[PDB]
Parts: sequence; C-alpha cells; structure tokens
Amino acid sequence: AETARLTSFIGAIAIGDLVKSTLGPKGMDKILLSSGRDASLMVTNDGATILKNIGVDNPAAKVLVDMSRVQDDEVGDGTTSVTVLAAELLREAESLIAKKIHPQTIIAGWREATKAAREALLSSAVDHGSDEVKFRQDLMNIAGTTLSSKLLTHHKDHFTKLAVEAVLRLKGSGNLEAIHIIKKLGGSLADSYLDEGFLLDKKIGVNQPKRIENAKILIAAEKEKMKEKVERILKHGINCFINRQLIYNYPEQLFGAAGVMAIEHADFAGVERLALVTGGEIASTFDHPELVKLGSCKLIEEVMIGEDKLIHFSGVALGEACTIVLRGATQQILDEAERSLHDALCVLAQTVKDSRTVYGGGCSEMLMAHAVTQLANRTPGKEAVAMESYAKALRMLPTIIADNAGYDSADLVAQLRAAHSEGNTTAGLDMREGTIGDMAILGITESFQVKRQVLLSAAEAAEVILRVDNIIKAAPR
Amino acid sequence: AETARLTSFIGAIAIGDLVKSTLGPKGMDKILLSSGRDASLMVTNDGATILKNIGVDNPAAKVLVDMSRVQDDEVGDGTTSVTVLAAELLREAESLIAKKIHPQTIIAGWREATKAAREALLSSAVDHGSDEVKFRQDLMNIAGTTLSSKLLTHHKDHFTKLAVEAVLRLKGSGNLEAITQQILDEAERSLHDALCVLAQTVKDSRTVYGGGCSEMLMAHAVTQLANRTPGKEAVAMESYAKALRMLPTIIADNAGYDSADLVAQLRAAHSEGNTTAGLDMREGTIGDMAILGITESFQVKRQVLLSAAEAAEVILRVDNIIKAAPR
Amino acid sequence: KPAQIRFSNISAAKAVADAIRTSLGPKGMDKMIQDGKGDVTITNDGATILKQMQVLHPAARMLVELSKAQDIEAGDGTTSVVIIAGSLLDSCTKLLQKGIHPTIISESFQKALEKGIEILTDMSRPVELSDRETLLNSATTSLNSKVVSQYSSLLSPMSVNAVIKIVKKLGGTIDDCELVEGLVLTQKVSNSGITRVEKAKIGLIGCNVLLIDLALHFLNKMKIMVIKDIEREDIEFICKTIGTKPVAHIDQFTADMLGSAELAEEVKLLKITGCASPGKTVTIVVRGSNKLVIEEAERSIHDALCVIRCLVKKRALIAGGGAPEIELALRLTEYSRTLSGMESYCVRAFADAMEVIPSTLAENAGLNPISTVTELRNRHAQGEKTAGINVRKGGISNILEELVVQPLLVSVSALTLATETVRSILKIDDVVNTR
Amino acid sequence: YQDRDKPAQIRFSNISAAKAVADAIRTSLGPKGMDKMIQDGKGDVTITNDGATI
Amino acid sequence: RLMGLEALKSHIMAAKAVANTMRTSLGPNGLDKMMVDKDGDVTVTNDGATILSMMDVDHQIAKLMVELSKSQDDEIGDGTTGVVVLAGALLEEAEQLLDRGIHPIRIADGYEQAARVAIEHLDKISDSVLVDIKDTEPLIQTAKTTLGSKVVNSCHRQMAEIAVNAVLTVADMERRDVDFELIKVEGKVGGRLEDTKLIKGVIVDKDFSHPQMPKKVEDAKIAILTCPFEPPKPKTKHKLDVTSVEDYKALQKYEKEKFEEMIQQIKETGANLAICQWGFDDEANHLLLQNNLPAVRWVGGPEIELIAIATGGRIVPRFSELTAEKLGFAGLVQEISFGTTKDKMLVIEQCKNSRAVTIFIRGGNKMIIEEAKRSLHDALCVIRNLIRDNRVVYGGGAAEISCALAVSQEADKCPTLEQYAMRAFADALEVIPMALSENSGMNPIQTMTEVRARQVKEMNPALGIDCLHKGTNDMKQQHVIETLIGKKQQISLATQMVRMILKIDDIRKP
Amino acid sequence: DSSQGIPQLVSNISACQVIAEAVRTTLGPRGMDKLIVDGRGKATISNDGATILKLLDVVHPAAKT
Repeated sequence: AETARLTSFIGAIAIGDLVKSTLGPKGMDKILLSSGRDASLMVTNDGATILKNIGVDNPAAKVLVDMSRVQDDEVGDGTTSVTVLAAELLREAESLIAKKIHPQTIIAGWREATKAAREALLSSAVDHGSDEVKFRQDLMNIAGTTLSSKLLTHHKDHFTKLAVEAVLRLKGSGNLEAIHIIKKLGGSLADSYLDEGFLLDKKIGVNQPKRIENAKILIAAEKEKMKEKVERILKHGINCFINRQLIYNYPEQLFGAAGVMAIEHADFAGVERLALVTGGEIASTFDHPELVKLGSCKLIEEVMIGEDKLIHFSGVALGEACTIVLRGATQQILDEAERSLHDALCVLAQTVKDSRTVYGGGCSEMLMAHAVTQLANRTPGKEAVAMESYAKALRMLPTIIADNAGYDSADLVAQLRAAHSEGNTTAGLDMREGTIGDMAILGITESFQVKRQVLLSAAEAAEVILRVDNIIKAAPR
Repeated sequence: AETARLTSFIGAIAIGDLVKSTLGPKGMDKILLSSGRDASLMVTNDGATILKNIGVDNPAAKVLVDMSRVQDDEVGDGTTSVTVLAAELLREAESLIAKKIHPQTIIAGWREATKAAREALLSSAVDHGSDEVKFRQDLMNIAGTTLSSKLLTHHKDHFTKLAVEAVLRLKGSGNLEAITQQILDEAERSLHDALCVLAQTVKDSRTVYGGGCSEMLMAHAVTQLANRTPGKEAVAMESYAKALRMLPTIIADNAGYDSADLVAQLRAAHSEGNTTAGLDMREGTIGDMAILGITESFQVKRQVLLSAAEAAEVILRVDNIIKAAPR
Repeated sequence: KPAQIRFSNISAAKAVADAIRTSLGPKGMDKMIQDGKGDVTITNDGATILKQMQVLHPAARMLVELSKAQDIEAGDGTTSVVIIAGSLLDSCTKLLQKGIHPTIISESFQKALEKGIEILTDMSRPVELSDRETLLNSATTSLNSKVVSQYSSLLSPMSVNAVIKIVKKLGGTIDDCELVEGLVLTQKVSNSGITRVEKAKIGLIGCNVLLIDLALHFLNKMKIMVIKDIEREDIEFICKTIGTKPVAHIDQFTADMLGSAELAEEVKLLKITGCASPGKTVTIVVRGSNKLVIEEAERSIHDALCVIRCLVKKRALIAGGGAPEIELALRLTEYSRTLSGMESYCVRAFADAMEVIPSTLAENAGLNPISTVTELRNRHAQGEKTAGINVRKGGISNILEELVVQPLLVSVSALTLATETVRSILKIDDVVNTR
Repeated sequence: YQDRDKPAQIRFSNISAAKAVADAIRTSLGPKGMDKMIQDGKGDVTITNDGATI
Repeated sequence: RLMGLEALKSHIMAAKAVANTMRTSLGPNGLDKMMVDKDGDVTVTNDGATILSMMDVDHQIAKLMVELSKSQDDEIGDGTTGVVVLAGALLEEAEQLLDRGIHPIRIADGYEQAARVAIEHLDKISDSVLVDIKDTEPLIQTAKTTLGSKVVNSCHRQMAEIAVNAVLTVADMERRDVDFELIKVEGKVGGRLEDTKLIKGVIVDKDFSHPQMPKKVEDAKIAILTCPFEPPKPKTKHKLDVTSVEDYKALQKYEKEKFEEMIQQIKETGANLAICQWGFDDEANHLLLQNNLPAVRWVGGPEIELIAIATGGRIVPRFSELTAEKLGFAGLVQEISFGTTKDKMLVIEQCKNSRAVTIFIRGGNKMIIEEAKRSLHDALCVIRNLIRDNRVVYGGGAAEISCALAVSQEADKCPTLEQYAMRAFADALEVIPMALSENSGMNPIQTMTEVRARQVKEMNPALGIDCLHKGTNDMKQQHVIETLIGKKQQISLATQMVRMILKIDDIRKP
Repeated sequence: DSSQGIPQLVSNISACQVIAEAVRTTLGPRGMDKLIVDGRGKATISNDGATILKLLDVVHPAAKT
C-alpha cells in the first residue's frame, strides 16, 4: 500500500509538471520529437496537443490525460487548466497523507469545497440580456483569451473580429454546422476573408453556371448506365444536385439541358451542414423518385477567393449561417489556424446559450479560494484541512502563469488575496504590463460555463485517483 | 551558502522534535544517560531539564537553548512551548525558501504578524477589576495548568491551594525567596515554577483562555491579516499561522487523540465568532473554556510568542557560519 | 519515524523474559552462565541470572530493577514479574500494528490494573494475623519450595515468635534455635580475662563493656571488658536495642553516650540480655555444621519473614500455581465486552499476557502448554481457584488440598510493578546519549 | 534557494549544445578565415571554407 | 521444503497478501483499485470479485482463494470482499495459535464449532419482512439501498423497480425457484441510467430486411429459420454461373419461380415475422411489400436460440418443413431506434407474464452501463435470498458485532482445545466491520467498540455503523438491511476457505 | 556413478524417510491433505497415499521400490 499511493500521485505529478509551463498567455514552448524519425520534429505550446501525442505507461497517470480529452472534444479550451489544477490538488494531497489523513476524508471536504467554489463563480457571473453592442464586446474577450499562447497571438486583433462577427451573424442556437471554415493558401494571417452565405471550399465541374434562380438543393456500359442514373435525378425536379463522390463529365452534360447545377465531391460536413442551412436532406439513396425533402436556395453565386473557385449560397431557409475564410501561406499554418478557430467557436457558442461571464485573468480563481476559505468557518474538523488544500491549489493557478510570464509570482498573486477579501471582486493580473488591474476596466473576461466545467472535471479526475490505494499489474499479453 | 543553511534549520529541527513529546499534560517520558557514568540513568518529562543537560555542538542550536532558557529563569514555565513554536516556523520557512522567498522578507512578515497576533491576546484576555472570588478561583486554573504532566497528578488539586494562597499572604513583588528524595525534588521544583507564574497574574489580572484556545485565536487574527498586507508578506503570515495551528496538534497526538479533527475544528469554531472553544484533554472533545474553567496567564503567552519569534528571527536570517580552530 | 525506538525497547525487553522464563517455578530449568573470569556456574535462581547479565540497552536495564523492586516489596515470585512484563510487551506489538497510540494503552491498563486487584479480592480467603497457627501454616507451606525444605518446619516458628537479626556460626545443627530479647554478636571478648560482667554499661567508641598492645593492658587494669573488631552493620542495631550512641573522641566520652545491660557475657557469641531501654528488637541464634548450610539457613528465615510481612499488609491468602491467574484472564475478558473505545482491545490483550504463566509452568512441569490452561478456564468458570497446576506431582489437582498457598501481596505487587513499568516503556518516544 | 525542480539545468544543456556548433564554425568567418576538414565514413575527405556546407 | 511450523507461516502470509489489499475496498466508502488488463485496457472499480478475477497471481495458496468466488457470487455476490477479509483475518489469529503449539486440524474444527454458534445467533435476531403476506413495497425500497454503494445512486429508484418486477414475472415467490438464465442483461451506449427499459421477451441488435416493412406485428406468428426466403444460397457465396445472355435469361426465370414460391410460402403456412439468419436482397424485399410481412436479417449464431426459449419457437433448417406448430408466439414485435443511431434492435414483447424477460440498460457510457450490470445482478441475489427466506438481519457491521459476543459467550462452555479457536473466531469477525470504519476515514477501533456497548448496555437489538456518513448509528432507521442467507453463507464459506488451507501444509511441483 | 558399503545404505535409508515424510500426515480419516501441481497448473488437494506417490514421480531408485 505504501509504495502504491506514491506511484499513483508521483506518476500524476509528472504529467502536470510536464505541461504546467504552457499555462497563461506567455507560456513556454516544448519540443516534440519521436525516436527514429526526423520529419516528426515539431515544437508547440498547446497543452492539449502535448498530452494527446505523448505516451504514458503509468495507469494512474493515463486517466488524467483521458479526462482531458473530454474537455478538448466538448469545450475545446482550458484543457491545460484541467490537468494542471488536478495535479497540484494531488501534490498537496500527498502531503496530507503524511499528516495522518485518509484519502476518503479528503474527498469529503472537496465535494463541499466545489460547492463554495461553484457558488463563487455563480455570484460573480455577470449576465448580459440586453446591450447587444456590449455583449459583442464580451465575445471578443472570450475569443481573445482562447487564442492566447497560440500561433495567432500576434494577429489576435483580426481573428477576434471574424470570430465574434460569425456569432452575431448566427444569433441563435450554438450549432457550429452553420459556420463553415475554408482553408486556402496565399495571404498572411491578417488576410482572412469572411462570408455570410455559407461559402464552400470546393470547386466543381468544367463549365458550370455561377448564377441560378430558384434552386432546389437535393443532396446525395459506361454511357448507357450513367445515363440511367441521371434519369433517376431529373424525376425529382431540381435545379441543383450534390454528390459525395466525383461526377463524370458525360452525365454532367445531360444536366446542362435542364439547368441542374452539378456539385461534385461533397465531404462529410458538406452534406450535413447544408442539410440545415439550405433546408435540404441527406438522401443517401436516391433510387425512389419524389420521396425526399428538396431544399431551397435563391441565388448560388461563385466568388473566387484564394485562387480557387468557391460556391456562395443565398436565399436559404434560416439564413443566419456564415463562413470564416482562413488564409495562410502553407498547410502547416492552415492546420494551426483551423484548430484555434473552431476551439474559439465552441466556447463562443456556449456563451450564446449562457451569456453569463466571470472575470478571468486570475480574478475568478482567487474568489473561489476566498469562498472556500469562508466555507471553512462552518465545517467539521477534518474537512477544514481538505478545503484548505483545495484552496491553495486554486491559488497556485496564477502563480504558474506569473512564473511562465517571468513576473514575481509571490507578489502579484498574493496581493489578490487582500484585494478580493474586502470587496473589490474584480482585480486580476494584467499580463500586458505585468501588474494588478480591474478586469471590468481592462475588458478581460471568460465564459462562466468553461470555468465551471474545468472546475468539475478537475475535481472529478482527482476523485478517481484518491479512491485508488493499491495497483494491480496482470501479465501483459 | 547551501551547506550552512541546512546546518541551522535541520540543526534546530532535531531540537524541536527532541521535545515534541513532552508537550501537553500527557507528555511522554524521556531517557537520558551520560558517557562514562552508567549510574546516571534516569527518566523524566520536563523540558527545562532535558535541554539543560544535553550537550550541544551545532552552533546554530546553542542560541536556541540560551534564548529559551530565559523562559525558564523569568517565567519558569512554558519553555518547551518556545522551542516547538520556533522549530515549526523554521520547518515551514525552509519550504518557503524553496519557493524563492528571501529570509529577510519573512522576518518583515512576522513582525507584522506579531502585531495582529498580540491584538488577539488582548481581545481574549480577561481582566479582574472586581470579583476576587472569581479571580482566586481562576488562579487555581493558572496553578492547575502549570502542574500538568508531572508526578503530582495524585494531589494536583491539593497543591493548587498551596501556591495560590502563598502569594496572597506575602503581599510583595515576585520575589519568591521570602516564602524518597525524588518525590521531594520534583515537588519543590514545580512549586517554584507555579509561584513564579502566580506572581505575574496578581500583578496583571489579565488571563486568556487555555487548552489551545488562545493559540488558535492568535492564528485567526494573523490569517485575517493575510488579506491586509502586501503579497510576499502574506505568505510569511500563512506560515506563521500554520505553526500556531500545529501547537495544539502536537498536544493532541501526545494525548493519543485524533489531532486532525479536534484541533482542526477549533479553526472553524473561532473563525466566525465563538472565541471560547478549546480542547478537553480529559474527555477528548471540544467545549467552552469559560464553563469548564480552564485558563492560562496572558503575560506568559505573550512572552512565548515574542521569545519563540525572536529566537527564530536570528536563525532564519543567518545562512553562513564561521568556525575557528578549536583551542 | 518514532516507531524505530518503541519497537526496539519491546524486542530488547522481550529477549530477557524469553530466556529466564524456563527457570520458572521449583521444577524450572537451570542455566549455564559463563563469567568474565572464565569459570561458569549452574543456578536457577533468577535474581542471580539477571544480576550477571550485564545488560546495556535501556529497556532491558529497567527489567533488572523490576526484579529488585519485587525483592523488597513482596520478596517472592521474582521471576514472575519479568515474565508478565515480557508477555505484555509481546502483545503490545499486536496493538501498535492496529494504529493505537502508546498513551491510549497506558490508561487502558490502568483499568485492567484496577479491575485486576478486584478479581483477586473476591477469590482470596481472608485470615487472622494474630492466629499463629495460620501464620505457621502460611509460612511453612511456602517454605517447602525453598532449598532447605527438610528443616523448614523448625525454622518457620522461630520467625513467628520473634515478630530481627540472625546470628550464625559453624558447628551444631539447624534444629536448635533460641530467641534473644537483647542483641548477640559474632565476635569475641579477647584479649580480656573476665568474660562475665554483671552491671554492664555499654558505649560505642563507667563503661564496662567497650564495643570498638599498650591499650590492651591498661584497659585490663580497671577491669573493663574490651570487645573490638566490629563492623558497621552491628552499629545500627545496637543503638536501637540498648540505646547507645557513638563516641568519636576521647573528650566526647561521657555519661550521655553510655548504655545499660543487666547481663553481658560470652556463653563463642556475646549473649547480652536485659536491654532495659525503650525499643523493639530481637536476635535469633542459629547453628549449623557447614558454611553453606548456615548461609542458606539465613535465607530460609529471611525469606520466611517476607511471608510474614506479606500477611501483615494483606491479611489474605490465594491459591498457587497460577490458580488465581486463570480467574484474572477470564473475568477481564468479560469486563472488556461492556467497554468501548480502545480500552476493550487493550484489556483483552492484558488478559492474554497472564495466560502464559500457567502455560510456562505446564511446560516446566512436563504437561502440555495448551491442554493445561484450556482445561483450567472451564474449571474456574464453573468452579473456583481450587483447581490449578500442581508441579510436585505433575498434573492438575486441587491446589488448596495439595497444601500450596501464597499471600495476596505477592501476586498483587507482581502486577503493579510490572504494569507500571510497561507504561514507562510506552511513554518513551526516543533515547539520546549525553555527556 | 533550494530549487528541487531543476528546469534551468535543462536550459544550460540547450545552450552548451548550441554553443558547440557556433564555436566550431567560429574560425571560418570571412574570406581570410580558416578552413575546415570534412571526412566521410567511407574515407572521402574535402576541405572548404563555405559556411553552409560545414 | 516447508514442513512443520514453517509450513503455514508462508501460506498464511501468502493468503494475507490478498486480504490486506482488498480490506480497504470494503463497504460503500471502499477505496477502488487500478486494473491493468492483459491487452493494456484500464479500469477502476470496487467489486470484490472483479479484483480476484483480474489478480493474476502465481502463488498456489492464493490461487484457491479465487475458486471461492465462483460459488460465492451465485449465492451472496455483494459481500465478496468481506469473506476474504475474514479469511485473512482468521489466518492472522491462527498464526498466533500455531506458535502456541496447536495443530491446524484443531483450529479448522474449532472455527466450524464457532461458525455454527454465529449462524445460530443470526436466526435469532432476524426480522421477517413478507411473513404470511406478499408485497412489493419494502422489496423495492430494500433494493434501493443495495444500489446506494455504487455510482448508480443518481437513478437507482427506476432501476430497482425494473429488477423486482423482472424476478416476479419469470419466477414465483411461492415456488421459491428463481432462474437467472431466464433473465438476460442487455446494454447499448446512449442515454442515461434513468433511461432503462424492460422488454418482456428478448432483444437482438439487428434491423429488418427493408425499411418499408411493418414496424409493428401484433400477431403471434414468428418464423425462425436459418435459410431466408429467397433463392437458396450457402453460408459463403451463391456464385451463380453465367456465360452469356443465354444463361442470364434462363437462370433469371428459375429464380423468378423461387421468388414467387418461397415468398408466398410465408402466407401458406401463416407466418408473419420471418426471423432468418442470412439477409435478403432488394429483389426479395420488393415482394414482401406487397405481402405485408416483415423479416429480420443477419441474425447471429447464438441469437437464434435466445428467441426459441422466450417465444417458444423452433429452429427450422429449410422452408419445406414449415408448419403451424413451429411458429413462435409473441404479443407485439417492434423496432425501436435511439436518436440517430442505426442499431434498430429487434424488440420482441410478450405483453404478458412470460418466463423470459430482458432488462435493456441505457447510458452515456459503457463502463457505467457495465457497472450497472453487476449492481443489478447483485440485487437479484438480495431478491432471490429474500424469496427463499423473508427473514433478514441488519447488515453494515451490526450482525458481526452481535455475533461475536454470542460466540465469545459460548467459548467458556467448551473445555476443549478448540476454546482458543472460538476466542479467535470472535475477534476475526470484528475485523469485517473494523474495515468499514477505516475506509470511512474515522478511527476504526473507537468506532468499532462503541457499538459493543450499544448492543449490550443501551439495548439488546443490534445497531448499525455510521458508514454512509448519515446522522448516527442504528441503520434500521436508515433502511440498510442485508440478507439472512448471505450472513450465514459469508461466515460459512469463510470457514470452508480456512478449512482447505489449514489442512494443506506442503506444496510440491516439479 | 557408484558407491557401496555402510554409507551407501544410509543414502537409501535417509531417502526412504523423505517419501514417508511426504505422506506421513495422510494416514487416518482426519489426516491432512496435500497439494500437487502438474505442468498444466492443476492443483489436486487430497490425502490419498496412492494418488500422492503416483504424481510425485521421484527419480531416486530407492523411492521407486
């Protein structure tokens, strides 16, 4: 038992200390290189990409990375804060066991601490039901913080404007199927285009029309058999057809007599996203005629951007869709640009469903520590020590960001404790000048649902490690 | 630099853990045997007798013994409480140095903490402007706490009537000279230590709540001072308060009780009002010190607060030692 | 890690009891001790075993004094005290593995020690101190287990009528003894020529009997009895017997430093009767042929007085051979069923420590260690302490009917000094050397 | 300072590793700079002053 | 090798290794364990059997401890960890008696002597529940407490009603013969724990042969075949031989006679639902639209026999031997999808009290659904034991503390060498509840013997232990009750484990 | 590999003692059981003297007698 408890915590501490340097906007870089391959050399500072690629043989440390993938797939932001905050919680927990404290007793105080911590985030949660102009100002601060410590940190002023604009163009549910992302070569990071009619990143046909009126969107022995399948399409009475594979020129020309725009080589998202935008249907099987829902599109325009033909739609059912067109020099930059954009739209979509927001930059985290320490006034004896450790862990979150930015972490962070106790629950660390300032004045904030999810996933991922006491290794097969 | 820093901290921690066992009414015994004198084997539990006979070679620890001896000559009781508060400070302070914290900044954070820590003693101390029956009855609590962890547990309450009334008849300053064999050697020793504390309470009727109540109240004020101080000084206050919280944590473990629950509950008790809760060493629970009748002298707690804090400022500041050739 | 010292003091004290336990009882096993001079010895008396052990560890050093403390209080069952303390610490290791503090075990044994004397009180039979017939049976029964057991019936009553110094010389036999109200010395009155003095006055250096070549002749002119060569042990007794005081100077010789005696003559011992001074004293004249016989004769009466002293403090008698120990191990198991906290598991372990005494005597008696104690538990549950271990015959028999008895003070003091010493070990966190 | 965790020691290995590459080509600076030898495992030896091929 | 005193000292410590590891996973506050499967898979659970199932240990003394779980889970299930704690706890005290000098045989018999004293005490303090009257009110509430020691406490109430009704439907309370083979546990990813269903019949994850078929068959006609209604093909490939158009036009009409014969043969016999092994082509499904008869496709191997028991059907090899008697019987067959998932399981419902039900578990995670499989199967053991004996004793450590005093009081009435075994069996039974308090994070001993005074000094009935962090003791008020058959088996099967190890004092292998 | 005389008989005497010690505790109805494991890991618990010797398979010739 003695050796097993340390193997699970020390194994988990190494994963947390591995990527703690990437925390904050001024985070450190990290070199990634597989053994035996020279082309796999790469350097990055994204905590989600570091742990996803690195392997771990310790089982207790494996689940910490697995729970982080849930934060990346769903939220897309704050993945590093999950593994980080879950780590220092274990660092102090290992010290409590030396003080004759049971692992189960520590989970008892943490469940009470998460309530005082979740309530602190709720009390500071500032809703925005009116003032859409100011709500637009709020979406830029959540988008600006998501792109921090990324490749696009230099051009954050341009991408934050195209990100929040797509949110206001939607103005409804948080479905990201209506927001398309185009990857094209040429142009710098600031040369990103934007469109509102669901611009597509695919060219089609040889001689197709760039304009059509009243289009019906229906999504889906060589000269004799292809002609038969074209007759299966004309029975529906459409003027625009989409297919998942490439379309040959011979059956493409029969459409020219009726005027059906032939769209070829549609991907997975090209069929699903247009199902809601154009108001059509998947219709993977088109053998039976006139048994599927036909779409509706007024004008199918074509605007050439990035030296490649792009399909522009207009007059679609619920036409709040849009397209954020990314532009870069090569594919390696378009890879880094697409992931940071979609990750920004995830938390932004969460904000349209829940406009409540809290003050970031280390402001909300310190308030969670005060409400928990305030919860220590009414608690049993043993739980008072468990909530003390959960509070010092939240206090060390900006202590790491101050060290990653080089500022004296013992002064800026410890000063927030005296700032938030006696009122003034807005002071946070100003990373630009490296000092303490009010978040409401500077205009920096994050989503309340993202800070709550990492708070729950970090308290849950650590709950599984404390319940483990003995490791059992079977015979590998 | 690094070789000399650990000689002071680890050299003092060994003296702190040495007398960690004799703290509290259920303090453990201690075996001692000198070199060459096999007949000198004895057993005791008194902190003033443990360190006085043990030879010290580490120079950083010699000052801790001399500074704590002032508690034995002037106050006569609580000498063990000085060394425990000092070692617990240097133990946590060694971890602050690992977090890139200068020792000089920690001393500035302690001088600010000692101000708020002394403010808690005055608010909790109870003067006696009248009701001499209540003062004389509370003097038995002062005499009852001094004779704790001694051989006189059979007639503990009997001797409290002897020392308390002895000073009422003298009516002078604190000069106590005007007033088998092992049974008489321990009895006369504790008699001198009980009368010396009694002279201060008759001079200063202020008395604070004992049983770990006064120690936790000093910690709550310093913890509240952490939110009224600059950044780097706030961490020194957290470590100073963590040492005061560990003062009754050792008395609980030496008494066999669960120190993680009984001592930690007084934090939540004293945090929001209720500045009377203390540990019950007899029953092993938490109760009102005012109702149960347990209290200690305020002049003594202020002395241990200043003496242990002053003994730590010297050892924490120094990080290099100069050793000359032995004569 | 303070467990490094608490575990060592137990194993250090455990090794002492594991060795001397085989010498338990009259039918115990002897030992082979090698002295530093090179010679060896064959003896089963436990007081001589541990005295020659020359221990160094502090835990084992306390057991040597534990045996000496029983020699002064009760004087019997010297080895039984070390075995109980050795078995108690053997059970304490089972407790520390459970996560119990040593101080919790100390106060739990305070309850076992409190209920321990109670179990012996209900079973013990009170007796009358003035009844010398009970003083003779209680003394002569236990005296049969000594070395000189054949002449025990005649040495017992000499301690009865005296209750005390014992004079011994070579020649004669053990059966003849005489109680002297005054005092008797092992010296002679040489080189004096009178050897018979009535109207004697004694003064330790008018004075006719001096109790200390030219001084031998002048002291004979005045007809003064000169007695010299007196050790210091006799100076403490003569002062209380006849009322004399020492004179360290010739000028300090006066009337206030003398004594009186109706008769002081050498009948070669100095029979001096008629003290005529306030006091309580008596001297017993003992005879014997060999030197080894008179030395054991003194221990026969000196050990007999330990039983008389046990009956005065505790006017009660208890069965021997571990008979009351079975009641102590069974009734404490029942008292623990009603208790709570960490005291129940500690009172239970305190009872298991006493189960080894009859198991060890069953081993030294040739019987099975288990079947002997396991059968006595039901015999005491349904019966009383009459049945026990009879080592003379080697079997279970009625100890009260087998004429084997010991006083209540012997078994009580063996448990008090033993349990209090274990609590002293539990109150040790670590040991450091000084200079 | 105690500094149990030593990430700064990892930076010195990164400095001394890059320091050796510059110190090697340090003397081949300019037209009047020294020449360097390049021997292949097969034994092909060539000496040149081109800073890029080194 | 190992003979005499040193024989069992290595075997006892070999068995204690399994006890000291699993003594912390006892109770609701039990510490879980990390599993490293052979294929690198990883999981964490608290079940006692799952630990012993994955513990790949080579020591033969510990290997027999796994054989105990094969027979204990069918009878007890829930207390799988406690039996091993008592198995190691008894061997712990046995090592104290082996040093005294007693043979292992007298210890194995003395525990059997003391085990009957404890079983005798369990019958005395057992309280009836459904004596002389059957009722489902306390039967479901007692099952709600069985699921409280797991992560499924969020939706345990709906899961307890489905488990109680599943037993009463296929099994009778009066007959007291409950069959687990009639109750199958199914599961699919999607939904939550409160989305659990109960299909009075059987279900298989296979869709129909065509979406145009009837999605609801009310008739009691089920045709179970291995060869579907189509031109006959083997299990691998039809491989119709065609050289040119001469054979293509002659073989098409040969199958045309087959397409019209076997499709119409479903109506000649009177069958409606055609549960066939192999799938149908588009040509065969076009005629089923005109016939209005659904059919199942790609039915697996063992899926065929599972339907013949519930519906009473028969496995027919060909369409020639079809008749009326060989049809299966059902109340309503339907196809139920889950959001956008194309599972389309074959929902067969009897619409009556049949002798075969199926509990379909839903949930957003497969490991939580798998955890619900065991939490439900353990509830069947509490329901089955309650049916065999409505009497029950309050668990949570109240029985063992009350049983220990009844055994300790009977130890004095046995002048025999097994007396020390009776005293040791009592102290060993106290370790099972002492582990519940240690896993709760409290002082185990001070929490343990505090109940002894309560069951003796305060009152004679037994009181529980504050294990679930509730208000106080006396879990009778908290409705935490264990079975009487389980407590008698936990103490009985534990003595059998000690009886097999004490009688073995030498291991030999070349 | 040969040896004769007095000490050769002791090798056969002390060798037969090991076979008896392997089944010494199995005589009687309440005798102890023994565990033997084959290459397949199958453990057989029994106190039958004939089954124990059938699976031991001692290579010594004196034991085979």
